[PDB]
Amino acid sequence: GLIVDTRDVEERVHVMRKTKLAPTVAHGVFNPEFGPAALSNKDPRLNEGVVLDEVIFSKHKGDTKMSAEDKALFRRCAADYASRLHSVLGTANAPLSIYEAIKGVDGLDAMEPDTAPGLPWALQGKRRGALIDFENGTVGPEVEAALKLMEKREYKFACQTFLKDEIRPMEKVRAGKTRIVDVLPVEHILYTRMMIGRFCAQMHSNNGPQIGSAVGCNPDVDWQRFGTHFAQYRNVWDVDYSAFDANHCSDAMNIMFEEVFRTEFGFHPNAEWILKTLVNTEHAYENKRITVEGGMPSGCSATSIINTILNNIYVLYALRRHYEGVELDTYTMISYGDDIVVASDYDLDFEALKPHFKSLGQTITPADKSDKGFVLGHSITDVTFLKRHFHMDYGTGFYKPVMASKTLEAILSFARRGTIQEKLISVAGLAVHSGPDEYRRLFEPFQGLFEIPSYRSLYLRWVNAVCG
Amino acid sequence: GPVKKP
Repeated sequence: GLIVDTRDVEERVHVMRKTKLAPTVAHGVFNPEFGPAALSNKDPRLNEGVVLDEVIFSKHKGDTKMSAEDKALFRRCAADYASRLHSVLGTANAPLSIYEAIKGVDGLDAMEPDTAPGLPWALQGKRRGALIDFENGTVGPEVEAALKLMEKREYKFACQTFLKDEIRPMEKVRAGKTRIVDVLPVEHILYTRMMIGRFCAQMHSNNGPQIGSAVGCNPDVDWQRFGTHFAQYRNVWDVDYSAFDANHCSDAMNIMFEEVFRTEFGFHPNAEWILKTLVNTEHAYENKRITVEGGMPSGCSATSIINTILNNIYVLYALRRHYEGVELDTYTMISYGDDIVVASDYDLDFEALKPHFKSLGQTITPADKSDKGFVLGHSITDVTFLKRHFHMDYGTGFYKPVMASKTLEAILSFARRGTIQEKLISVAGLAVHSGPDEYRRLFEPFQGLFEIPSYRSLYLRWVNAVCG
Repeated sequence: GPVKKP
């Protein structure tokens, strides 16, 4: 987005200044070009002069203003995609009750009881369980008062900026390219789930190419479904965006909310409103208060779904900004936030599409970082999606999600204290698809030290999962 | 053939 104002205040919001990823026994074996992101300005690994405070907000390079004709085109694309979405999902989009928004419904996980509560609560030393009854699905007076302000369209909030404690390529770490999480107030998440939670549940339950969304998928089971679909198209592309969430422009976010979340599709009128509160935001980082126009905060309850919807509309808009006769059947795609696979039997020129995405504020490049840029003839076995390749398994004849061994090494090389055993079981479920030899190599630093699931047990499990 | 240019 466009930073329109920066100011200092006495109230100090203590941002992330720690590192909860300890190196494991595996670090010394694999020596990964990956490490924890820098969480303190006094981190020796960063380059001299690197000031994360500057770097971490450099993503806010502006808010692209769109022309009348381009906005009218975007509106048509948003309405055409919305028509497709709602035809699949239905229009039972009435608000969830407070209980259902807290506890979840089929296709929507319950709210987290002990994650960050956001502002102003973070100042007051209050936890989420002190504001909401996650067992009974009720709210206290504080939240109830805010919900009434939201009903009245009178609610205002600040985003709380957290630095993301995660493993990153050591190059990004050296450059201070630490990611931020914008933690919204828990009552804003709550009301958003009230306004659009049934829609989100339906999105999850209907994930697939038809709606262009993989949010809610299970890669172990669904890679077969997605792979067989994309295998039958002549051209497949995997596209990278630069700072996709920060570069969603005000015009595009407002129009998308207006066309997707209409009352004529069953939504309460405040569905559009609460989503629109995401466009112009205020972010709290220590004594800094930074006001931004445009861009999506990461901590909306529906950030992934909203990013996915925008991705779908961006592709239709860009193709239509360059070709005549483009329709939702001219191509197929599936997206997860900024992640995207597009396919088509037409020789679409993604190189030529670069300026049309730029008119939206977005910069697309091939995911292969090729020097020629986009090309034709790539297949589903060439692309990466959710960090996973699409590989045929020969015992079953089914597609399986295969992660890069370098990435698995990095994941296994760090862990927070007292979770190594738990993490190994988790990562084992990702690594089984790399085959027995690599699976063995990946886990050999932990032999005699922790329980390692047998390759056989996880393969037999996966087989029943993908067919049974 | 493929789609059209405007």
